[PDB]
Amino acid sequence: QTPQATSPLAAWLCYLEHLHSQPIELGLERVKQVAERLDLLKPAPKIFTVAGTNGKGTTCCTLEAILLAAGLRVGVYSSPHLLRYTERVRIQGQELSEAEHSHSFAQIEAGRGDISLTYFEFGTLSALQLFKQAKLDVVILEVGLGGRLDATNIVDSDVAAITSIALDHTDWLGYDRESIGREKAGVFRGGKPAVVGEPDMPQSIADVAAELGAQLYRRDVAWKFSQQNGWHWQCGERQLTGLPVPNVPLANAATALAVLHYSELPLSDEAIRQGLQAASLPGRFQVVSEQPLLILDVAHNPHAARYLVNRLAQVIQGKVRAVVGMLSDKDIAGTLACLSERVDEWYCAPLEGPRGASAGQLAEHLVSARQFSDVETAWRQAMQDADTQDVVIVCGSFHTVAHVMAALHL
Ligand SMILES: Nc1ncnc2c1ncn2[C@@H]1O[C@H](COP(=O)(O)OP(=O)(O)NP(=O)(O)O)[C@@H](O)[C@H]1O
Ligand SMILES: [Mn+2]
Repeated sequence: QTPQATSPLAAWLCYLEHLHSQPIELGLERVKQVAERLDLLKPAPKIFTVAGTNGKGTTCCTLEAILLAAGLRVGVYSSPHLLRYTERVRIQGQELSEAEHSHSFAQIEAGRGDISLTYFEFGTLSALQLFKQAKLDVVILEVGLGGRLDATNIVDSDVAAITSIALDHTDWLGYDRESIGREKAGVFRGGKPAVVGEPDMPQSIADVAAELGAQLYRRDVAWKFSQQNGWHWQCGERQLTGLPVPNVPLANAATALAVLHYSELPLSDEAIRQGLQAASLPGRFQVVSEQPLLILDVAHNPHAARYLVNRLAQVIQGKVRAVVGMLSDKDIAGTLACLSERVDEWYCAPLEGPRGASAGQLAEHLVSARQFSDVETAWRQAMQDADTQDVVIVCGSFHTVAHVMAALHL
């Protein structure tokens, strides 16, 4: 049966998960016609759309922090979530109530008529509706997957960004950097800045930009940055020097400053520095504890692992103990392989559900590793073992981090 405005959010989620979307027509037409019936295409006068393999969420949160510190009204749509669906929509930096979501979903359901929608299209229309009612200055949309045919690409953005390009998957057709970049570049718009924060950009992105007439601004061509004792960013003759080091990856803060620069939004020095000092996201190199250092990071492909490994380097005797759980879909071998550079002891756990790999399915790739019943036990063991100079890193998937967030109820 169909949920109502007054139904709990869990009943909506249960309903959207059970949609029979296998046969529905591929492409933006369905979701776009629904958005048009409900007038949801312009949720705020200023819209930024952020695509990429890794770094979308922390880029959007840097933009968010800076824009809030400037006194603007801001909404962020993000995905996926760790513990609660309500993570996906922030207004003024904060989550909304379950009831606001149930009411917004009810409007979407009324307005779609007999037009079918997937889970993510439904969720994206609902976020647009929540932002529209909220009288916002800026809306930042994180792309769900790819871009081109992502539900968020029904909105025309004022600036679009690609944070990075890397492989997040295994046995896959046409699955190369060029193909990947091409999909992501479909969020670009004719006459609008297209920010690419990927330093090794595939040509297909320039091809798509040139075809649309977007203005491409690439890292290491139009703008750049480096770490110093803050860090520095440049776009042509504009320089922002001695910046505070944020609790997000530097590359993504840089892409975020590029987005803001080309947006030509007027923003103060103080907003930028305050936003940067406030920016962070749970599960993204999140230090949960010291002596021993406990870090949660949702890294789940080789590109993130490598970043992670470089990060663990610059927080260094002392051993590195990894609590890992991953999904079967992912490049488990590349990821583990990359992490093995700096990981000393392995604690492998299983993830629930169909997609979720077995502890042995993980250990299969590791010279030696201990195996466990659940993520929480693996994690609690690693913490027992930790000397005060050690590092315990929880990683491999959103779900692995979520268990410890939720076992820690943080
Ligand atoms: N520019 C980057 N380069 C390499 N790794 C990155 C980069 N940005 C983020 N990461 C890594 O990817 C993880 C996810 O960062 P995030 O900013 O949440 O990415 P995202 O694209 O939203 N994908 P997801 O985390 O699944 O929502 C981080 O914990 C890091 O492990
Ligand atoms: Mn994300």
